[PDB]
Amino acid sequence: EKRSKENLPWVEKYRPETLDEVYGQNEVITTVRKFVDEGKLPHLLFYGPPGTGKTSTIVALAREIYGKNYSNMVLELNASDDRGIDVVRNQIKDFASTRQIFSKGFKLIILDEADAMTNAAQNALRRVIERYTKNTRFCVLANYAHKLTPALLSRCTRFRFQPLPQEAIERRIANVLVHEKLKLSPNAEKALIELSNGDMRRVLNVLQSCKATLDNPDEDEISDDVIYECCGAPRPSDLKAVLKSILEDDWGTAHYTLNKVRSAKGLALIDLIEGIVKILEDYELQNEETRVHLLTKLADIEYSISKGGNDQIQGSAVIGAIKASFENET
Amino acid sequence: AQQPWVEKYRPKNLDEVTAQDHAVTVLKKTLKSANLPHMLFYGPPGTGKTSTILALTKELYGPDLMKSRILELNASDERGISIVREKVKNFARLTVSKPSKHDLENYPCPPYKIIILDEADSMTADAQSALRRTMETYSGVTRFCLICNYVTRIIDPLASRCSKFRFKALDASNAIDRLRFISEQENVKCDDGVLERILDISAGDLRRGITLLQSASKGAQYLGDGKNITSTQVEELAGVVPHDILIEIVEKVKSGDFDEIKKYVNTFMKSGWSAASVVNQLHEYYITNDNFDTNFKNQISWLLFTTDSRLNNGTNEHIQLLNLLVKISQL
Amino acid sequence: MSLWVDKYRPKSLNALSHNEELTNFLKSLSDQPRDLPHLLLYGPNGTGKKTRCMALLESIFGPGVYRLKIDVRQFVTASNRKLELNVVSSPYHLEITPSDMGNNDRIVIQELLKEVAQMHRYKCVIINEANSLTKDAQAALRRTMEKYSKNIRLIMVCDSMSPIIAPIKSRCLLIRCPAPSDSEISTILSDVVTNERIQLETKDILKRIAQASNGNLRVSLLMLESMALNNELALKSSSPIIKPDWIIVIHKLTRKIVKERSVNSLIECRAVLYDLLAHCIPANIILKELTFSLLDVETLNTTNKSSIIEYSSVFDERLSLGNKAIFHLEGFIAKVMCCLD
Amino acid sequence: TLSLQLPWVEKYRPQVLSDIVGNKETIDRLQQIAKDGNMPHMIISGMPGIGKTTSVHCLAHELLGRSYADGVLELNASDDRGIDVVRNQIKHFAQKKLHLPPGKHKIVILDEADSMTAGAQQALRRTMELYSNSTRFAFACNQSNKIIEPLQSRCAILRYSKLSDEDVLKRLLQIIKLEDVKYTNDGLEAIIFTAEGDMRQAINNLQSTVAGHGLVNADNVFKIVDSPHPLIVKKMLLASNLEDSIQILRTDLWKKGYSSIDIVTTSFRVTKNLAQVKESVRLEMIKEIGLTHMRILEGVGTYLQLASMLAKIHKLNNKA
Amino acid sequence: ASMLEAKFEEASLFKRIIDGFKDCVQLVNFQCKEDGIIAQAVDDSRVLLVSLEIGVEAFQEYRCDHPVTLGMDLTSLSKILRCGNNTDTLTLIADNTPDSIILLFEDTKKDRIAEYSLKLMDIDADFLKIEELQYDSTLSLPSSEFSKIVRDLSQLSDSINIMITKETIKFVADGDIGSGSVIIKPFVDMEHPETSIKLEMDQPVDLTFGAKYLLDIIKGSSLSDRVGIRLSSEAPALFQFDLKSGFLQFFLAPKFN
Amino acid sequence: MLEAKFEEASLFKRIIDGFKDCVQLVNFQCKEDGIIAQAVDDSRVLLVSLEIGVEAFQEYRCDHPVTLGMDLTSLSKILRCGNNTDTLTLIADNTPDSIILLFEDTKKDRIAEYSLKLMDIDADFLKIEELQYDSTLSLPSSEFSKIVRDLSQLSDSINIMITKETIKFVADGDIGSGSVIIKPFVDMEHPETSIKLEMDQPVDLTFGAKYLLDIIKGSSLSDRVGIRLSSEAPALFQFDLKSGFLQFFLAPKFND
DNA sequence: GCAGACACTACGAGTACATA
DNA sequence: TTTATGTACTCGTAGTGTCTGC
Ligand SMILES: Nc1ncnc2c1ncn2[C@@H]1O[C@H](COP(=O)(O)OP(=O)(O)OP(O)(O)=S)[C@@H](O)[C@H]1O
Ligand SMILES: Nc1ncnc2c1ncn2[C@@H]1O[C@H](COP(=O)(O)OP(=O)(O)OP(O)(O)=S)[C@@H](O)[C@H]1O
Ligand SMILES: Nc1ncnc2c1ncn2[C@@H]1O[C@H](COP(=O)(O)OP(=O)(O)OP(O)(O)=S)[C@@H](O)[C@H]1O
Ligand SMILES: Nc1ncnc2c1ncn2[C@@H]1O[C@H](COP(=O)(O)OP(=O)(O)O)[C@@H](O)[C@H]1O
Ligand SMILES: [Mg+2]
Ligand SMILES: [Mg+2]
Ligand SMILES: [Mg+2]
Repeated sequence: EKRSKENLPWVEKYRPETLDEVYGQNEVITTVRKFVDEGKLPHLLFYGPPGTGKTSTIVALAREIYGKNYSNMVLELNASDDRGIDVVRNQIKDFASTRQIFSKGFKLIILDEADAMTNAAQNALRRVIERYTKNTRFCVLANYAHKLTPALLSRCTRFRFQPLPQEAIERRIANVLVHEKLKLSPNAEKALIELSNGDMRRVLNVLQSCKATLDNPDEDEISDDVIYECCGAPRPSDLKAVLKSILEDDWGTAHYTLNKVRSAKGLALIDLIEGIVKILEDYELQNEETRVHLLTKLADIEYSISKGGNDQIQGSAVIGAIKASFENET
Repeated sequence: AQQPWVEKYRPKNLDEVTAQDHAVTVLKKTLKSANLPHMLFYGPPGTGKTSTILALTKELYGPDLMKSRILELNASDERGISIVREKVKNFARLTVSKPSKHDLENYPCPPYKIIILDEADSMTADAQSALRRTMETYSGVTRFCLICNYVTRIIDPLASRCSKFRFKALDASNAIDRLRFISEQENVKCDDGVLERILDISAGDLRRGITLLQSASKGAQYLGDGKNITSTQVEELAGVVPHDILIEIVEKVKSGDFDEIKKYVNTFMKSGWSAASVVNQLHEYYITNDNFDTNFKNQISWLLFTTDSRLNNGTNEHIQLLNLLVKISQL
Repeated sequence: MSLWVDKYRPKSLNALSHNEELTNFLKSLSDQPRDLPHLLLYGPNGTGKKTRCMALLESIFGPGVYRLKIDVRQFVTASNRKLELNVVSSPYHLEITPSDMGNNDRIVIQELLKEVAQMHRYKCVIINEANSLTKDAQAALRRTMEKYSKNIRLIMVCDSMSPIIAPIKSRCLLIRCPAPSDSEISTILSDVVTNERIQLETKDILKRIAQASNGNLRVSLLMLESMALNNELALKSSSPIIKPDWIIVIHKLTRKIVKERSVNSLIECRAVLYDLLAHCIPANIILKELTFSLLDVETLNTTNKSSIIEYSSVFDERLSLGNKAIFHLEGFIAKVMCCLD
Repeated sequence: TLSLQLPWVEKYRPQVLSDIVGNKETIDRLQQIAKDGNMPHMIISGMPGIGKTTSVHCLAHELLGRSYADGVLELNASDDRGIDVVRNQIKHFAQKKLHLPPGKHKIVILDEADSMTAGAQQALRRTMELYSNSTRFAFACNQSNKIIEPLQSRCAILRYSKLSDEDVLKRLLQIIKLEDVKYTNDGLEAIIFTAEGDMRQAINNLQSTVAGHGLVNADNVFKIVDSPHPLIVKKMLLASNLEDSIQILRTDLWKKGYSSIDIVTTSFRVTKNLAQVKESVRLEMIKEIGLTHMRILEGVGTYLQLASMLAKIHKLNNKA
Repeated sequence: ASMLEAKFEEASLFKRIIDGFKDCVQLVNFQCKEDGIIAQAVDDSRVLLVSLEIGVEAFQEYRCDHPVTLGMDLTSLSKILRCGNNTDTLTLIADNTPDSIILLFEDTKKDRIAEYSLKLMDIDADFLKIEELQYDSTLSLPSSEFSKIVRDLSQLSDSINIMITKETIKFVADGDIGSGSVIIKPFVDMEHPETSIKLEMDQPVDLTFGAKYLLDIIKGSSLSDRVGIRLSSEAPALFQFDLKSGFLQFFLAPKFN
Repeated sequence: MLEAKFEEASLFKRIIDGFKDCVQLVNFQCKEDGIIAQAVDDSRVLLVSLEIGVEAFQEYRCDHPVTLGMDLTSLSKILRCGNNTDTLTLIADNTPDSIILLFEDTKKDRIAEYSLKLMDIDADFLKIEELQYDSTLSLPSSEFSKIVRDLSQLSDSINIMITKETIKFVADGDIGSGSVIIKPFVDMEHPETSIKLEMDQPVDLTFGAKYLLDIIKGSSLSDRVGIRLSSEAPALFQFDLKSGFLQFFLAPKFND
């Protein structure tokens, strides 16, 4: 790096350095702290969605076990480096077989993003794990468990990282605002919670971009308007207005309202579709067929949007799908 | 000059990037600071992602350090997991180039370099998985700017690491100032609604509007009469179907008679029109009318959506157009 | 040359009597050749797009565009799967085709264009069959033409530009080439028959030739030459209009489908389709001609025709999304037979 | 840095053939081979965690404890196995002259042999054919279909089945008395249910419960480890109302941090292994689930795709 | 003018230094200060740690007014060091906050000049101050004898065990084709002070090392005629090749029991 | 009709060591005045020529011109039996189906007779146009081979630029850059290592590394190698010999 | 000291597999 | 057999170094 901190993104500037700074996964942190305090650390497997604090947790755990110089005491392998079966046969075998060069403790092997590892490498890793388990522990971080062999899943204790709740995001946001002397309105906080979707990294990126959005970073408070303008997300009022126009008015009014809402602030159609879907899941639909029609048609529309095409045709298709599905109600 | 108006009028600064204000102000404020994050530029084609990143690089470093502190990769060179591993890691794990006294005195050179990965949607997911921890580890010395137009082709972890900046489609209200400025600079005489019609024809694409303006200007000079360009000329250049032919399409469809529709579609397709424009014009005719009830529009919106999604995947325009017109005819 | 279709091909913009507005547009583009952007000519097949491209090159560069030769360039893909491709080069321009392997058309677009982009001041590259690219050569070509533009320019010739991706259509000036009417085809054929020596009684046979070609200069010219050769250079009023052997086989297949709708009929159709695909005939054109031959049968009502065109669209999508061409054609024929019976 | 205690998986690994539980007939056959000593070439197969390699090691130890170091060659996937590094080493070991008791032979244990190269197996064929008088082979693989036909011809096939709840329960109680830890019957049945026949998984979960809470009860067990997602997916696919399946999906998979691709693959596996419903219904469900799988793989991984897949499942189930 | 100017009497010395440990490790930081050029590098398997040190005496003329870290690839440095002769001289030139260093080659002839620049690289490895605690067995033997013993015993097994008991050095390698044992007594030669085996006895040891790491260590045995091996039951082994002004220390981690 | 006898066996093998990788096989054209053999590589980039005079032969007889299309691997396999005292002898007849190689030794009565079949090429595209070169420099063969292989260890291309009294070789790869400068100098003590450069116009040319390796593989032919350069023109790599010279025709890499 | 004579590592070409 | 990347394996060859010998 260069120029120390303050030149880093807030994703990397606020990486936890202690296991007490990892919010959300209270059960996982307490269990691993009990594991390291009692002197029994099994072969861990951290599973969960991105941004939930897996590599941060394992880095803080290794730092707690060893100290500041954990980087030289731990063999960390990731999909960035080559991880063929030659690597498993030489580097992992030598690191597991040999004694510690800097201390008198056990060896820790961190297989970061190990879901991108070949089948034969995992097959060798099974025997490597079983053979040298007396003085070497393996930690496997993965986002998808279907890419791991069943025997590797059997050999490793599974810890699931649940998406970050309300309290954890609020606490981290409060810490960041305290550090940066930044202000933020509570409704903006709820908007950021909604935009998080269990991802702390999205929260940090949006906070950085919104601090850059304000004309003066001091003595101006972040509002929900700033969050929605910087992120480009549709406001709940806009989604409610679009849905009301579609569900209550004729085609001309609905089309005009959707076009006006999209062109007022440059709203994306996929964001509107996601918001409309989230609103419609709370509806008390009378028929079992309205849900089927809505879900299938909107999935087809969002797939076509992902493949790209004409936005006007897709918007009219959204309006028509919603109206036709709700025509089955009565 | 010696270059097309698209390349001639590329935004040299960040002040010249119109429409998109949120991302431009974020980058402008980050210019003074050094908190540039890993960015993910996305949006429709022609919205100005490459121009924005080029300008941001231009006044981050200057004309001198730009070559040394930038690695730009495209689909023009192979980007398998081997190259995306070794070349990207080798560039990132280097130290940043040393600026001169002149560069420090004039430009605010940051202590990091930028690895611009344009057209990142075409990369293999294995290459992106390799890119993940390289992006995370060397953040203090290098920055990554993924430029794509299809977000779903980028895996979830990279979307998590990379700050996302959506580029708005350039509507006729956002991009009217840029085309007005270009017309004033190039001495293009046009009517009141000609620029608005040009922006309406394009679907959030200022580049296509600039090309249409260039073609209209070229025709105007070739005629040599010095007359103002009308909307009909830029409509003929854009390839949109005239309204009388669309009226004939509607009249043929309304009366049924499969054979008549088939023959007229054969003639219309040998006329050489692009089926996507025909479907768009049929949509904007049928949906915006007041002579059709709610059920007809509900069905025709899905019919046009299916036809457009089919036309996007190659296919034969004749068969798709005939099927769409026949399905509309039986509504 | 020996064939009349290549004997009277125009060599200049002023030598074209095919589309007045299109020729005026090309003259406007050639009036200021320095700022000429990347073009993309699209339209129905056989109308004279490449004739327009060569005439525009002659108007921009000069005579010598048609003094062109062929050189072979060696390209190596992954492993040692050696591929031989020959470029039809010339002074003042280059010509390339996706005629290489469809999954290996990216390497030519990468290496050849990076080589010719090394250094009036630019060279023009013509890409025929541009609709046959496989979404990766186009992806490379996006930045290949956006970055290198002051020294290389593109004239991208294609028909039915839907497979062309959105960014390529964004950075290409689209030019539309319509097919002529019956009068223009008849005029060109009359010019041919008066430049050569053909005995003709009533020009209605030329009108019939224009009708048969369906707005196709190449097909009409070859049909005229073939009918003159068969009639010993003396065209008759009731001269039988020729059809390609493929068209006759497709019509026989359509008659078989209409007449008998059993499963032995299906295996006979499979054999016919296997022969047709084995004899260098594209699958999408096969499906289009089969569809429009089925819709020309008068014994079907409107419901069968609508179902036929719907299944034709669905299996055209499938053909565009698949590689085993016989599978989708067999499925389409089975579905049509199930619908009709 | 503090040292770590031995895990319960390896601390309580059986050392004799009587401590291993499960397939009583196979273990009795192994003990009779133990008594006789004329051990034939054997292939041991089954799903992971049911006592495959520990039985081989116990058999070798009891057969020749004094010469385990000398006349046992334990090659495996961690070791480099190829054509030459296998043929040379195994030929040298098989031709090696070592003096055993009259009923004993050298044992070449090819643990994890399903990943071996075919040419290596071809050389192994003649190795076993020539040197069967001195050395004997003992394969152990998860999937026995990878081993070529002639090797399975020149071997004694020993198939291992997943343990019933009774055997895993017996081993769990034995280890509990050995470790002297408090427990509740509900927690033990929860551990057995979570293990699904895998003894190693049961031991790992029991040790995690003991070291994280201290009391093996249902609440602690379900706190540390969740119910398996195949079961929740199976009850999501078999639910009656579409709303029930939608809410099960959302709450128990989406809010639990389960990837959409994992949910789709699990649904495919369950529908393939599902049994109560008719075959054609399963085929239609697999077809539409695979369409959704293609959509997920192309990049469109959202909640809406899973909801649409469930809606299509219900539109198929209610018979239009 | 340039900040760092480290001249070499002969260009062959630094090539020999690099080739001694160019294969075991490929990332290295050269810590240039007034005292000398020192470098610590850790193997990719985190088994073999190399602690290079070149004093100010080994340089013809040396000046480093400010400390600077030099992140280098040993593969690239080795392949760029081949561009020289034995008579040629070397001068490591660096500026402040450098992008690269200039491998400026010279000669007796002023016509022969060759300039090479290899870009520096960013390494965040925190640098460990080794205490070098008391070793149970401290022994010195000629490098040729140690290299021969290691090469002969590497063909037998993958692990070489070194037992130092009752003032007797013993190397054993139990393998598949057979087992071998080389026993050398600590004799002293008054005839030659370089072939004498020296051994200091405090406590007996029993340490097993890998064969490939021992081969990598003995590949750097051309730098000194004698290698001083110090062993300990709780510390990594030390293989010090003393240079004219500094030393080349190899720290090897023994296998677990 | 051809009776060629070398003074010593270790001459023609030493010549063809350079020929090994520059071109797979050549079409010999043996005349009474001398022996020549020219061929073109696969990519038509590097061309090589050979010229051996009669003075290098103890007894050279050539009644009629003889065309020999022969490979090099089998020929070198034959020549591997060349003792330090054994003498080469090339024997051919009318319409040679196979060249006759015979060996004679003085200290021993043993005789070695070998024959090699003659292949076909059917491509004798020959043309010589350029004779005048703007720049001309002479370097030792060992020094030139060392410098070019050292630069090839750093980059896949080598840049050779000439200025007044500064023979400069520039190499720039991906790991870094390398600049080498050697100046002309004449010394009486060691004329073999003397370096001279006479120049008319500056020359800037970039060449490929593999072709330079092919050129330098014949480093044992001459103690000093005279490479002369031309601006915006292909350069010639000439190797001296007692009774002739060998030259390498290499085109530039699109100089501009 | 120099030329082989050797065994060694490294590079290149080719084949085969890819869900249980 | 086609299939289009990436991995792993196997083999063969070319350099690359070191040990014997005169
Ligand atoms: N529980 C948490 N408490 C505090 N910060 C968190 C937490 N989880 C994530 N973060 C933040 O998220 C940033 C990046 O997440 P990481 O934990 O480093 O990566 P990850 O969570 O393992 O996601 P993947 O699977 O690697 S893409 C960290 O630098 C933290 O700032
Ligand atoms: N926001 C903008 N302001 C001004 N000109 C713009 C803007 N966006 C696009 N342009 C024009 O569009 C051309 C450059 O387009 P690009 O910046 O390459 O678009 P893009 O983001 O690269 O879209 P792609 O690369 O095809 S996905 C120039 O003619 C610019 O003048
Ligand atoms: N039948 C059994 N009786 C007792 N312990 C068992 C039994 N099966 C498995 N275990 C325990 O499971 C752990 C390891 O079992 P292994 O036999 O090594 O698994 P495995 O049968 O080899 O399956 P794979 O395919 O190798 S992963 C040890 O702690 C054993 O004690
Ligand atoms: N103005 C014209 N006069 C005479 N013939 C023409 C004219 N325009 C086109 N043609 C005919 O068209 C043929 C070429 O068409 P072609 O380039 O194959 O069309 P496409 O490129 O659309 O397939 C030529 O043989 C030529 O005879
Ligand atoms: Mg992580
Ligand atoms: Mg771009
Ligand atoms: Mg096992």
